[PDB]
Amino acid sequence: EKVYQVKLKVYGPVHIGSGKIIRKQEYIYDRRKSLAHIVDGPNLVKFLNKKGKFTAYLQYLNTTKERADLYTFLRQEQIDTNDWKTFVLYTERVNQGKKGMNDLHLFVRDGRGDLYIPGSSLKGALRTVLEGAFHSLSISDSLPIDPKNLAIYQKIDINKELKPMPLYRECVNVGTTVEFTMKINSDDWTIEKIEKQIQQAYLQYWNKWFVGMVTTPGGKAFIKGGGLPSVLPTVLFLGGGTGFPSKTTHYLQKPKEQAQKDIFAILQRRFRNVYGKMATVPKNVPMVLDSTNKWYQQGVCLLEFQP
Amino acid sequence: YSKIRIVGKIDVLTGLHIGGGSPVVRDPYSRLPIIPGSSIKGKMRSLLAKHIQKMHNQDAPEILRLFGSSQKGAIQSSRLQISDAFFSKASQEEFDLAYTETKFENTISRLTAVANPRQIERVTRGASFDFHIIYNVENINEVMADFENIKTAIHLLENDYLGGGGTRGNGRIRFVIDSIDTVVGDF
Amino acid sequence: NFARKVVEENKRVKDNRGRQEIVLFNGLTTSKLRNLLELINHVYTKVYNSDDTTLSEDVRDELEYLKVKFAYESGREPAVRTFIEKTYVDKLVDVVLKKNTKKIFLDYCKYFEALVAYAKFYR
Amino acid sequence: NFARKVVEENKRVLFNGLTTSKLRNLLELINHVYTKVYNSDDTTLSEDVRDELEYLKVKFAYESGREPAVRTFIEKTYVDKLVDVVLKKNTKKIFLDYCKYFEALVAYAKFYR
RNA sequence: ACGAGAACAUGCGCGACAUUCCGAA
Repeated sequence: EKVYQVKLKVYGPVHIGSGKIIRKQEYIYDRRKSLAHIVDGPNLVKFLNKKGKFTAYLQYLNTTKERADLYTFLRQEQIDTNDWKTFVLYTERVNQGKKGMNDLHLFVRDGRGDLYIPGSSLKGALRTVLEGAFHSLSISDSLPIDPKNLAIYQKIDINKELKPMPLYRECVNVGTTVEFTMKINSDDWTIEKIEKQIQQAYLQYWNKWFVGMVTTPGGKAFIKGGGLPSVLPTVLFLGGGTGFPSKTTHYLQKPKEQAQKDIFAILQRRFRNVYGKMATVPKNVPMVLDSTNKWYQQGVCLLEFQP
Repeated sequence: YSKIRIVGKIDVLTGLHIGGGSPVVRDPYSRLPIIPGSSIKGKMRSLLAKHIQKMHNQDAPEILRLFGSSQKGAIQSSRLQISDAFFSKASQEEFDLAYTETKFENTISRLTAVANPRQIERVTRGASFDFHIIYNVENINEVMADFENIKTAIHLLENDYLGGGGTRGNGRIRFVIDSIDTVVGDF
Repeated sequence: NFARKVVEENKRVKDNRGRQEIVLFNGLTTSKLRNLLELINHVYTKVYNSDDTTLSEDVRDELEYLKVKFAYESGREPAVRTFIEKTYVDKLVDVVLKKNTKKIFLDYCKYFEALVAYAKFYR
Repeated sequence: NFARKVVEENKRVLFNGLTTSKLRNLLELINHVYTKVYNSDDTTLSEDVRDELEYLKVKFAYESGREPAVRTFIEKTYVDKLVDVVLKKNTKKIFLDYCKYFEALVAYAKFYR
């Protein structure tokens, strides 16, 4: 059996959905320094009962049911920040492109409390990028990531022009490396063959779709900001919000100038209220696309293999 | 005829999942997840057979010698008895953090790209199960070789998964052997 | 149980564009309630593991978080708020806290499960 | 009897596609409550047995909601109404008769497969 | 002063042997 150690370098913010979403109640959002400290409910309730303010919290929630921010409540009560750091689970950085924290999708994490990315996401991405019963190619989960690195990145849509969205996806900070152990047999899947397939698929996905963004001024601004690293070469887009065209078997299967039309039809089917109204095929299909000045793209990850 | 007992720990490195009739297998008395001895024995037997047929009773002679054979006219008693691995009390106290967690998989289709979300209950990583195995010395001379095979199987089980969908990051385990002593006999 | 009448009152029928959806409320989605359902699932699994005749203090803290989540869900959608008003889940969690016993908590959990089961059946 | 008649009427696939795997949960609950009643020697169903029968009724409702075949089985066989009758009469003989009716129902359903 | 009187249907014997609730996302 061929065992390979796989290094994933998250050159871009990547957010894997954990199946749950939390509003401002579950975390404190400092707006002056723009930092989000994720907290758990029972410790917050215990501290509030200790200070005799749980009923005040209930009344505040009753008055601000739609928008109840824990940071604003703590500021109103003027209780010690040492207690804030005592009852909090862990702190994280906030990056916005424009705004308060309203609806955060949490990142997938294990039961203990550490964060990681599942191997099922890697399996699905690899299968959907290879096409265009996977029993031999077995992928395990990733090693835990340091919690301080994890942050909340903004989701920005570039319709020939960048525009941040109110939705927040709890992505992973750049420069973080995660590890995988993957077992393959030489009979069915070849490491060189699969990595060459991945890089070739990323290359054609770049040239038939991302070139259209490059020609438009929004893609030029994104390139000027450094969204695409110079290495971008095995590249994956594992997290959510990267976009439909990334690692699409339908793109690969159909020839250019025809695959884009089919992708446009698929997008019309999926988004009837947005893409369904659109009827003409643009130059690029689809047309949609940190505190540091350097820009990054959603889900960009670099692949390293060591057999 | 000597009974040698191998007692140790199986610590899960990923989400352990055995699909009890997506729930996981639990002991009714303690309501804690367990690793059935049948699952472990089947995994080791399959891995060792792959390392070394329609009826599943043909295999290779070492496999029937170790894990038993119901062959017509060649019924061989199983020298390996793999018992249910129960949730460790030390690991339970360490968690006392739920023992099991639910993982969500969108399972998006290819052509229509329509998600069909599903939930799978898997034991959290770092949990431990106390495992107990019995080896019966049917022939004194072969025991060494048998144990060699056993070691190989263990190695394979450490490189492979145990239960659930292991190709997606489930069932990865690690074996820590505490003691191997001849409980019955003079071996 | 007596949840039959509550679910019957809470059950409505929606129609639009020739499609007839049998859902109690517009916002009564299985996941929106399922968040609190899984919170109660964690609570009662902890209760099962503890196997104690009295409601544990840590269970009480997760339960207070459950009340916080109840107010959260009432704020999130008017449908969940009206469902909670009809079912009076707050009164049941209050009695569970006050009498502080495993049997009462189990009865309340069974009643809430009956509510969700009748809601699913009437769908 | 009545079970034979209802199973024959729903035979065409029985009860819109009902199998034993669909019913196994209800069968397990029913036989558990049956054994608990069997161990006790009383003409009236005890309070915990009454609560377990209420739980069995809500399990019937949950299984009807989950599956259409189970739902039409419950509707045609009057099993929930029979559970209500057993609760109202609170007699061990009536509960044993209901258990025998359910067992005959399952036996005939397996027979016509 | 009963076709009667004495006479264990009883001794030995594992419902047991092989079987991953798994592939797929």
